[PDB]
Amino acid sequence: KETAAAKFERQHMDSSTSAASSSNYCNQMMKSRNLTKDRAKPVNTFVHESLADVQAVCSQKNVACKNGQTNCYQSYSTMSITDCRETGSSKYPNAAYKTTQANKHIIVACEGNPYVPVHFDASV
Repeated sequence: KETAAAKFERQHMDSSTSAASSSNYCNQMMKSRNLTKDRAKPVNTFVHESLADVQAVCSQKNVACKNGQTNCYQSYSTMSITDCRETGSSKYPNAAYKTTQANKHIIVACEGNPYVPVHFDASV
């Protein structure tokens, strides 16, 4: 089965591009990352930074997670991200996603050894 670190890379990492190219980016990526198979994941965020830069956030600002967990870290600088959200009219399997590109700090929960990101908590 998939490890938590590998699942985080598959669902959130997109270092091949510097930002969402078009409004079809989310439809494209949600499908090729396997996030619309048993159902469509309604919300997902992609980070357009190198994997080393995203793993480095686990040694940056330690903050509380949205669920009260204390293993979340906020990046010191902003990062290029793309928010993919299902529209009120998306019907599985024909999942329609709105793509919103932005520059913000990311907040991730880190775990294990090596200490790496395993959950995307939010962005600010």
